[PDB]
Formats: sequence, structure tokens, C-alpha cells
Amino acid sequence: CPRFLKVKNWETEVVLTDTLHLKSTLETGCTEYICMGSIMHPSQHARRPEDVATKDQLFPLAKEFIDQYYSSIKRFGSKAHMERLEEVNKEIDTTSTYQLKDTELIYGAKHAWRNASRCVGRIQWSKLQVFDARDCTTAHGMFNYICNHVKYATNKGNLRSAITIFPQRTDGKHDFRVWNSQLIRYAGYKQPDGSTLGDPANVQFTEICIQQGWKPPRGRFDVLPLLLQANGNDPELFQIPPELVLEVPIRHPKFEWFKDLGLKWYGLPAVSNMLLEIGGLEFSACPFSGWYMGTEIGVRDYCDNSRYNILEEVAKKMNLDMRKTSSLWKDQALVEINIAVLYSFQSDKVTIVDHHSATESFIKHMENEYRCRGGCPADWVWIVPPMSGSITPVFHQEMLNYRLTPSFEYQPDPWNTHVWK
Amino acid sequence: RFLKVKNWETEVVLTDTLHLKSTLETGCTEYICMGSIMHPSQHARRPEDVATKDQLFPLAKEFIDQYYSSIKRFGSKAHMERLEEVNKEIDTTSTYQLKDTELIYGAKHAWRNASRCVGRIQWSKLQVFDARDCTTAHGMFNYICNHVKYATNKGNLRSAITIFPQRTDGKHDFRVWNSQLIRYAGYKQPDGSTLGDPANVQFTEICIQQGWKPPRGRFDVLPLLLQANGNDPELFQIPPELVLEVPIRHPKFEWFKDLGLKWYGLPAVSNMLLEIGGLEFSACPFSGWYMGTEIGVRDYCDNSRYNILEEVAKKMNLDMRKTSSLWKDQALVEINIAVLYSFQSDKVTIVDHHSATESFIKHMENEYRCRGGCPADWVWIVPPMSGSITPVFHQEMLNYRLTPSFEYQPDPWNTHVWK
Ligand code: HEM
Ligand code: HEM
Ligand SMILES: N=C(Nc1ccc2c(ccn2C2CCNCC2)c1)c1cccs1
Ligand SMILES: N=C(Nc1ccc2c(ccn2C2CCNCC2)c1)c1cccs1
Ligand SMILES: C[C@H](O)[C@H](O)[C@H]1CNc2nc(N)[nH]c(=O)c2N1
Ligand SMILES: C[C@H](O)[C@H](O)[C@H]1CNc2nc(N)[nH]c(=O)c2N1
Ligand SMILES: [Zn+2]
Repeated sequence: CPRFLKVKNWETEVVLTDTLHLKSTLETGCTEYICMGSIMHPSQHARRPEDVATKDQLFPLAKEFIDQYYSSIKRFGSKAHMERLEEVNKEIDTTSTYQLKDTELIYGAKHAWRNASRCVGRIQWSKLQVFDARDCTTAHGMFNYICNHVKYATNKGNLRSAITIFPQRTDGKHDFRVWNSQLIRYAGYKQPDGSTLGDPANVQFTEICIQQGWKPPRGRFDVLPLLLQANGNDPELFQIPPELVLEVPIRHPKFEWFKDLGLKWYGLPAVSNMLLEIGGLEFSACPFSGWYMGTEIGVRDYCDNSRYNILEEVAKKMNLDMRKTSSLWKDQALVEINIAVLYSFQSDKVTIVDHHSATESFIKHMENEYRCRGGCPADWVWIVPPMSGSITPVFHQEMLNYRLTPSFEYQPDPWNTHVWK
Repeated sequence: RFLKVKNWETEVVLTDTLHLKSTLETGCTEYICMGSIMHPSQHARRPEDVATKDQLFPLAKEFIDQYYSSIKRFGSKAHMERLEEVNKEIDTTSTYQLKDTELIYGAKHAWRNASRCVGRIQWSKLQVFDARDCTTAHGMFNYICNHVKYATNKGNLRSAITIFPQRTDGKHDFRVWNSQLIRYAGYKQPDGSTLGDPANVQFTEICIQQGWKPPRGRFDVLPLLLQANGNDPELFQIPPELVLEVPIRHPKFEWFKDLGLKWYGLPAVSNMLLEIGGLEFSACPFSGWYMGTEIGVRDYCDNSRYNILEEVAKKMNLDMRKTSSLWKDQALVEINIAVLYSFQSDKVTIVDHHSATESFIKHMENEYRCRGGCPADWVWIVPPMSGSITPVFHQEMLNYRLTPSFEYQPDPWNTHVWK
């Protein structure tokens, strides 16, 4: 690979020079003859519960991370650096794994976020509260840690980014897993007539919860129970205390009828099914939370045809001409729904960011990373917002996408792999 | 290996085998993705990279083979004779000439293979004008006038391409210096701002230096600047009756007409390079019709173009003090309603981004069934507004390079030695 790669911003003519791509250690999925940039889950962005490192695989992955850590604290080559290398190597030799120091765990989690090429929110990466839950042994203990996380991160609406890290993978038969895809999500219920009540995206998981014993209220916005797996055991159900679940009723500054739609959303997005990889170690349960960009709710959750799918009903109440696509009735209603989401979160003093502010901040972050770090991996397909793409600055920004470690990765859904006791 | 692409809205999975036929590079590697880079080295053609006899026969052979495979006569007597005829011609002249059937097939397939074009459901309906006998800029003017008249068709636009003589030694290139046949001038003002289209300031300055008398307005149609056989380019005025324009008005906002906006009906790209069988056609203006967002989102609302969001939101009496009011997004939709309404009212062909992306999904389905795949660049296919409420946003695409193809080339004023 060439030593310097340039990216151009076609609106400002700013040219940035990337050298950090030379440190890439993981594959993207593309080849020299095909680009897979729009594939959602290439196998290179995933981790199966089985590519558990052997001793020999683990040694160089650990050294690479330890070297990167001691380089960051300006102690590369120090006595402490060499002693830590030797301690880790002895641990891998005698136990086939090793334990991160608290300092290294925090560094690793922050950098997995810093390295997440699909995240537009990374200007915040160094402000992450890391909760060490590696002493957890039971699903009840996981519930405790998760409740404390939710309460801390919610902070009565002044949201604070946080991650809780449960024990790392050992032999693959003792995994900790949060079976939920997010800590807070709404149930979906398939009806005998083919319609769906609630959130269609969560129908499969809802059915699992019901099979495990959950009694469903069968409403439109039912918060799902936690389904928590500790030490490879069968998962167990817990209800999050409702006072810990902050929600926002959606209303519109101009349209008084918008509140009659009965819409609401939860304030805290907390992804709970990804895998955190640090120095070859695999943290299969690592729920992390930030705050929302408004389009996540107003465009995707509400307006995707496969989700709540509200464009028609909103357009009807707006008295729009819906008989031709070229009236752009869908586009008009989409904007008004996203106005409503931002207005409702701001009115209730729940942290949220609009897509103009978020992408403008991301450009500033990217430029700083190029200047201070030598680059910033970014996935244009994910960074550009799902509405009004070209009136945001990231649309015009060339980006380079590549995979650095530590990293967040996808992993198979646990019900597809779990061996029931 | 076979590669699968999934639509995450409809769960339709398609299986791509056509990518196995590409030999050109993408710019990506196993360790870096360049999918959002606008002009990687792999989508451009420099004049110095002229082909030699040695490079040209395998490229010619590949193209003849796929042509005769396409008419289901691979290995036939005609196929054998054509390969021998082409071989002798490269040998004795360092190049070869396409048959008329091959030129048409090659131009249609360059369009079919254009991974960034959402309009490709139309690919087999393309009028091909053979201009390979042209020798002078006056001849180029005539061919281009005939193209504009044919394609405009009084508003019932018809896709067309005019193909001028191929590159020989690189010192005798035919070039249209305009980026599109019809574009509006842009002028740097004393106070540092730009009048007209900022995208065309440099080309406008060259026309002025060459003697064009500028009206210094907001929507002045530029003259044609035409280069034949490597000679200095010459200026020509397209006859105004041939230039179809649309004044922009809004169906509800009667004040919108007072913005004084207009656009032209015929998008006609004239600075790309057509590559067929190793031959390079450096002047190949091609035209279709607009998707509304090209004008309403990019031309009018890019900060670096006409940049009208603030004026429109002013007339809409929107609160512009905070971005979270989405005042830009509101004005953006109303501008794009006006563009579509105005073309439709004047019976000028245009497609909205909902209809266009819907047609592209159907096109992909067609191509996967009959051809084994469809190269597509998500970054370009997804429209610049309302992305995820169009079906292509949810469609995984594979991007790969097939030939014949359209490629970028350097602007002629960076290469040209003036005699
Ligand atoms: C602080 C405020 C944050 C904002 C506004 C934000 C914004 C976003 C958005 C809008 C997406 C795309 C989500 C989608 O389309 O489904 C995303 C993706 C992502 N975020 Fe952030 N985020 C924030 C914090 C965080 C934190 C704290 C972490 C982890 C510690 C994180 C890790 C990620 C990852 C890994 C992805 C992409 C997942 C993938 O690779 O597919 N984000 N973010
Ligand atoms: C007939 C109706 C057509 C429609 C609606 C259409 C639509 C579009 C649009 C919206 C773009 C993106 C333009 C931009 O963002 O600047 C595009 C790109 C493109 N179009 Fe089509 N197009 C049509 C016909 C054609 C024809 C007839 C040709 C050539 C014979 C063609 C060749 C191309 C190419 C090569 C590109 C991509 C340029 C690149 O590779 O960077 N299109 N098209
Ligand atoms: N603002 C956010 N939103 C968001 C929502 C869902 C997300 C992500 C990253 C992955 N996911 C899921 C993964 C499964 N597929 C759907 C997307 C980010 C954040 C969540 C956590 C910190 S910030
Ligand atoms: N509907 C169209 N629109 C359009 C506009 C500009 C285009 C293209 C393809 C390349 N260009 C230019 C190339 C220089 N860089 C800016 C884009 C297509 C069409 C033009 C011709 C047939 S259809
Ligand atoms: C097929 C395509 O990759 C897919 O729809 C992607 C597009 N970009 C995205 N971008 C974000 N931020 N989130 C998404 O879920 C998607 N989906
Ligand atoms: C940096 C990025 O590639 C650039 O802004 C692209 C994005 N997608 C695009 N898509 C289309 N159709 N046309 C464009 O000019 C662009 N520009
Ligand atoms: Zn790629």
C-alpha cells in the first residue's frame, strides 16, 4: 500500500493526508476487483463464537495492543512496558489467556469507539465512562450492573456515554451475553391476520421472551424484558424498573394533532449485542450507550416501511396530495416528523443531536484526527444521514474506510448458537 | 465465488456471478475501501496512457468475443473472420475501426456498465450518432446541433450519444471543452462573490479570453468550445431555438416564480471518455433526461453552487436561528417540488427520485436474472435527499468495473499547447 493517501472535500476543497491506514490489521471485505462498501455485514466485520484465539494466535495480538497502549502513555520501551509484555506472555503461556489491567481496559474501550468507522458521534470518544463488570458471575449480577449503567447514563435526561464490560470469552462455552439487541427496545407482535403490533424489528426476540415466560402486555410501545446469559448458562428474564426507562412523548411545535398519533420513544440508545475486541480478547457482553441523532428515530424507526411506517398517517393528517410520488408527499411528511422528534426531546431536556450539528461536528473531529493521529477511518454509507444527505457536510467529504483494533464487531445471535442446559 | 446481495427491506437476495468477468481494478484492497473517493485512478483515462499494438489486440479480442457472444454467434464464421480482420488491422496501422454494429453495441454497454447511473433501465434505448468522419470544429458543431435537436424533441426527451473520432497519437484528440453541452456561465465579482453558476467560473473565463462576449447574467447559456484533431478550440453559439429551458415555479407558493429561477431541460455530458475494445473516444457527448434532485438539491442547494436555501427559507418565513428547526430540510423539499412541477407543467421529461430508484431496483432484478449481476455504486445511486425512504438505500450493491465503459479524463486546458 502507498504510504500517503489523500482525501478531498469537494465543497471546501480541503485535502487531508492519511497515514493511519498503514496500521490496519483487519480486512474490509473489498478486493482490488470488487468493492463491498454497501454490504451491511461482511464476514470481516463479525466474530463467530469459535475463532477463539489459540495460544500462538494470542501472543502477537496481545503484544500489538500492549505496545500501542504504552506508546499512548509516552512510555514505549520503558521498564514498565517490558515488564508488562513479559507478564502477559507468561500468563498466555500458563493459562492460554490474560487479564487486562483496568487502565488498559479503559484505553481499549475508548479506542474501539474511536476506531468505529460507522459512528458519526466519535468527537466524544475520549469521554466514555467505563464500568468494569469482569467480576460478575450470575444473570442477577448482570441485571444489577445493567440497571446501574442505565441509571448513570440516563442522568435524568443529561445523557452520559458509558460502557459496561462483562467477563471475556474463555473456551466459548461460558460466554456472557445480553440477548437483547439494545437494553431498551419495544416489543413487536405478529398477528394471525398478518399485521404487526409494536415494533416489527423486534418480533423474533419478543417471541423468544414470550417462550421464556414473559407475559406480554401486547401494546404498541411495550418495553421488552432483559434476557441475560451469564457464564454460558441458560438466559434469564428481568424487568427493567420502569422509573429507569426515560421516554419522550412526541409532539410537534406547529401541528397540535401530532400528539394524537400516540407516538413516543425511549431516550437512551444502548447497543447490547456487539462484541468488543481488545488485544485478542473477546468481550461478548459489552453494552454501550450514547445519545440519539434525531434521524435514527424520525427517519428509520418511524418511517422505514418495515418499522412503525407512519408516513401515510402523517401525510393524511397534513392533508397532502398522496396520489403521485412527484408531489413529494413522503419527503414533506418525513421532515415534519423529524422536526417533531427533535422538538420533543429538546422540550423535555433529553440529550439529542440533529443531523446538521452531528455531521458538522464529525467533520471537525475527522480533521483533528487526520492532523493529530494521521487519519480517521470512516464509512460514508453509514456516516451520511438517511435524509437530506447532500445538505450535510459529510456528503461532500471523501472518506477512507479501514479496520483498526481495538474494535467493536458483530457476532451471531446467541439463540442460534446456545446449547440449552 | 458467487456473491450475494440482500435488500434489507424486502429480504430479496440476489446472486452475483457477473463480477467474475471484470479485469479492471476498483481502487479498494482487502485492507482499505475507497468507495467514497470520487475519482480514483481506476475511473480515469490519461492521454499518455494511449494503447500500443501489443496492448490493443487482447482488448480488441475481448470485445469482439463478447459482442459475438451477445448475438449468440460465438465461434461462428463471422466471428472468426472479424478477429482475423481486426488482428491484421492493428498489425498494419497500430489501431482498428469498429463496425457500425459494434459501435452501437459498445455505446449501449458502456451505459449498461455505468455503476453510478440510476437511469440504466433505459440502457438499450439509446440513439447512437456516428460522427467518426468529422474533421473540423465546424463539423463538430453541426453534429452537436443535430444531437441537441434530436434529443430535445420538443420536450419529449430521447437518450442519445454522438461519437467523434477516436484517439490516435494523443496529439490529435477531439474534445468538447464544455462539461455539458448546455450549462450556465459563472462570473467572479469584484466584491468576491460569484454571479451565475460557480461550477463553471473557470470554463467561463476561458470563453471570455477566447473572445466570447459575456452578458453577465445569472443564467447565460455558455457557447460551445470545440476542439477537432488536436487543433485550437473554436467558439460556437448554439441556436437559441434549440435550447429548451424551464422557468421554475411552485404549485402553492405563488412567490416562488419571483425568485427568477430557471434550468435547462437537456442534461448532456460532454467531457467523459468512452472506451470500447481498447479504443478511446475522447469526445462522446451523451444525453438523457434529469432526475429532479440533480437540479433541486445539488444545482440549486449545494453551498458551492446556486446556494438558494437561505433565500427560499426567508420567503417561507422559517425560523432560521437553529439547525434543529430543520429549516434547510423544509426549504429543500419545497424547492424540489417546484422543479418537478415546473418540468411536468411544460411537458419536459423528468423523473422524481422515488420513481427513478424504484425503476433501478427493477433494473437490478432484470440484470441479475438475465446477466448474472449489475455493478452499482451505492454512494452515487442513493439520491442526495430522503435517502432511506427510497428503496435503493436498503439495497446492498456490488461495485466492479466492466468494459466498455465511460471514464473521466483530464480537462483539456491542462494539456493543450496553443498554436
Ligand atoms: C455520544 C453520542 C453518540 C452518537 C450521537 C452516535 C451516533 C451514531 C449513529 C447515528 C450511528 C448509526 C446507527 C444506526 O444507523 O443504526 C452510530 C453507530 C455506531 N456507534 Fe455511535 N454514537 C454515539 C456514541 C457511541 C458510543 C458511546 C459508542 C461505543 C462506545 C458508539 C459506537 C458505535 C458503533 C460501533 C457504531 C457502528 C456499528 C457498526 O459498525 O455497524 N457510539 N453512532
Ligand atoms: C435516460 C435517463 C437517465 C437518467 C434519469 C440518468 C440519471 C443519472 C443520474 C441522476 C446520475 C448522477 C449524476 C450526478 O450526480 O452528477 C447519473 C450518472 C451517470 N449516467 Fe445516467 N441517467 C440517464 C441516462 C444516461 C445515459 C443515456 C448515459 C450514457 C449513454 C448515462 C451515463 C451515465 C454515467 C456514465 C454516469 C456516472 C458518471 C460516473 O461514472 O461518475 N446516463 N445518471
Ligand atoms: N446513537 C446510537 N444509535 C445506535 C443505535 C443502534 C446501533 C448503533 C450501532 C449498532 N446499532 C445497531 C446494531 C444492530 N443493527 C441495528 C443497529 C447505534 C447509539 C447506541 C449506542 C451508543 S450511541
Ligand atoms: N441525468 C443526467 N445527469 C447527469 C449530470 C451530470 C453528469 C452525469 C454523469 C457525469 N456527470 C458529470 C460529470 C462531471 N462531474 C459532475 C457529473 C449525469 C444525465 C446526463 C447525461 C445523460 S443522463
Ligand atoms: C444496504 C445498505 O448498506 C444499508 O441499507 C445501510 C445503508 N446505510 C446505513 N447507515 C446507517 N447509519 N445505518 C444503517 O442501518 C444503514 N443501512
Ligand atoms: C465524497 C462523495 O463521494 C461525493 O460527494 C459524492 C457522493 N455521492 C454522489 N452521488 C451522486 N449521484 N453525484 C455526486 O456528485 C456525488 N458526490
Ligand atoms: Zn471498497
